[PDB]
Amino acid sequence: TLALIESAFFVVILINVLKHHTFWGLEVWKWCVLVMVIFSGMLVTNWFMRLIVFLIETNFLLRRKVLYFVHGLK
Repeated sequence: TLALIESAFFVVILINVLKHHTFWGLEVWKWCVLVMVIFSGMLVTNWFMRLIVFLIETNFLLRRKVLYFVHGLK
């Protein structure tokens, strides 16, 4: 799907001469890294949320209301 293609592209995306290039008065490598981080922020947040949900499931907490609120506000 569209999400899978974006995730694969981000994974694929993730040399002194190459980094020496300057764009708009800034390092080309730094700009590319920032762009990749911005693009993959959604995937990183989704992975973190999944990990948190998995940890909570294995946790000793058993409050249905608290669990429901956490699921809603995740």
